[PDB]
Amino acid sequence: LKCLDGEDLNQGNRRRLQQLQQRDWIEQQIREKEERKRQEDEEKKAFEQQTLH
Amino acid sequence: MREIVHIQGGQCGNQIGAKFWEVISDEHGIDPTGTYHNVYYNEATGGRYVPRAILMDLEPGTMDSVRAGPFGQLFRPDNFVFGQTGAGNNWAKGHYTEGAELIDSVLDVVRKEAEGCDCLQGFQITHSLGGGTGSGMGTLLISKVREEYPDRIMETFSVVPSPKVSDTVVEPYNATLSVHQLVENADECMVIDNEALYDICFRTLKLTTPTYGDLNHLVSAAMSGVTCCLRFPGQLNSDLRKLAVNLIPFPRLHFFMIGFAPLTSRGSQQYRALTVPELTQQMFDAKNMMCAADPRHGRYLTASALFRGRMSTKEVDEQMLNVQNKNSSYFVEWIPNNIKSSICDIPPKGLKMAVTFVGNSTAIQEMFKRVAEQFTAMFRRKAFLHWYTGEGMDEMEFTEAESNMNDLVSEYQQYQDATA
Ligand SMILES: Nc1nc2c(ncn2[C@@H]2O[C@H](COP(=O)(O)OP(=O)(O)O)[C@@H](O)[C@H]2O)c(=O)[nH]1
Repeated sequence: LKCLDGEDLNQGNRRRLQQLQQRDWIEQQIREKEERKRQEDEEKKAFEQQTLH
Repeated sequence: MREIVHIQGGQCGNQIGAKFWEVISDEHGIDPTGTYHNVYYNEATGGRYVPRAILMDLEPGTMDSVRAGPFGQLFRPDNFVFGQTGAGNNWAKGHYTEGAELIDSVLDVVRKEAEGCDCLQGFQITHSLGGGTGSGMGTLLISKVREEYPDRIMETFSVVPSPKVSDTVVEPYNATLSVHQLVENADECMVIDNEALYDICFRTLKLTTPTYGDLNHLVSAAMSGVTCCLRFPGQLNSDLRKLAVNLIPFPRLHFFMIGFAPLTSRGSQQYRALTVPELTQQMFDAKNMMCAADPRHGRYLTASALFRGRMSTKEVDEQMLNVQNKNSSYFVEWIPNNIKSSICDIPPKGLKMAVTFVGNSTAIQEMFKRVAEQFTAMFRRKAFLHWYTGEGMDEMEFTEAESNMNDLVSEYQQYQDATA
């Protein structure tokens, strides 16, 4: 009982690793969202061209 | 956000509006096809930019012209509400007879224009005061919409009659009627007059063949500069209301004067330097403004100056304070620092600095004295009245109208004498 591994010694590692993972996922989601938005805009432009014709 | 509905009207209104939308299309880089190559324009399919504006006249003439000239494709044909009977230089004809027959559709389209906005700030008008169509229709529209929209402000870029040689002979009647109307339901009667424009074009641009194109372009430049420090980034921003609050100490005292700077010929352009001292020299000279009231024969209740250009700031304020504390006689005393300033960050197309100088002065009392005098001389003989009574109107209004006119100047002169 002199030492209990139930305390978190490497809290810094947990924190930094979670930060990096969160940044990675945020980047992926930002990219896919921008892609979706641009696709929606191009579809709207397509309907614009159909109506003009 | 903070949009603006432009209301044309009358022949002068239509021409000046065509020129104004031309200047705006120039500044915002819009070619006359309608594409780009929200404060004024509305977006439409395919990136098209349709101007948020409405034209009107009891005659389809000037409408046909502006639809035939350049930038005639911009304005949508739903906003060309136009009657075909004509008004004909009779204010009553365009304010009591045909007013009730077209104002319905005009209010319909103006409502469909305002509700289509999100947060409207104010209105802005371009019309004359003598021509029946312009004065009558425009002031009736202003009455209706101001009794409709109470919180937002008005703006009447109104061309008063020239002093010496009129354009119409029954001008003073329509002038006094329109100025008794607009003094009650409008916040800025920014007056413009042609003879001062002629003097400018002969004295500060050397164009010896002054055509209405150039005069309209000049007033267009002034009109654009009025609000430029809003739709652009700014070191110290402004709007249509910061002016309106730094300008009128009392709601009746809301008849301004306008001035634009700098103005140079082609020859002078190479040599004349462009720094804020000479811009100030220009903007504070008598022969440089657009009003038939010598600013050196009155005073300034207040005067604001919208600058444009990436220039210094301390020198602006220093020159303002110098111009004030030097001619403290030519300014009024009981108010401190009667000169307000503002600065944007983008100069117009073709220059690097620009000053729109607007001023709530008390020199225009000469103009209103002249108009009232012409009214007396043409009324005390019942002249030209059998028209303004055959259209459902008794002389009473006129007298009381003129009566109100008197009170107006009766305040101006008064405040030019108080000292404390
Ligand atoms: N600065 C300027 N003023 C104009 C111009 N055209 C007309 N005006 C004035 O417009 C006034 C005529 O008013 P308006 O109602 O439009 O004429 P109407 O349609 O025949 O009744 C006249 O007093 C003209 O002086 C222009 O092109 N430039």
